[PDB]
Amino acid sequence: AATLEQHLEDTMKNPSIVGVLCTDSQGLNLGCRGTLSDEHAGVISVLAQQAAKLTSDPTDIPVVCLESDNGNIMIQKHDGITVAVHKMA
Amino acid sequence: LERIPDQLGYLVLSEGAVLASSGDLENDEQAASAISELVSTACGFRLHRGMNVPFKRLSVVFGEHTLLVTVSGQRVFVVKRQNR
Repeated sequence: AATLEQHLEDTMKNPSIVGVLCTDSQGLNLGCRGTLSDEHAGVISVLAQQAAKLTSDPTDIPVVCLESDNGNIMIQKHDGITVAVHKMA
Repeated sequence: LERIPDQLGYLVLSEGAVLASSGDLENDEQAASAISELVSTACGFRLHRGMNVPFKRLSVVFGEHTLLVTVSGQRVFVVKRQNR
């Protein structure tokens, strides 16, 4: 949805954000930085899609969070664009 | 002491079926199927270490509630929790 390169860069500027990645409903790697890359784009797209099935949205689009001891991967769709962010704790 | 939000339902899966359920999640086959699929994908996901499931918890956060999902190892434990 419009340009997105600039957003990837600003987001990475955060010192706890070590990865960012954007995909769509198709799993197209629309741009990634850091810890997240091509082999991750597909699973990330699938997760957001699968999570959306857990509601018939009150316009209620979920955030999927994979929580580990070290950090988190946060995944949200907005809109037709799926954004994953890998944070350190 | 800290106030812990209310639970709205539980679901325990023991592949593939519902082993137990309550509240909002009770006899909801659609939710159990959709969780089971999400969990299988999330469990197969690898970051940079093949011998490491890259999560200890999976949480699906909605506007008013969150699903808190833990796996071990062929079972799935789900709590639907009101948001803080």
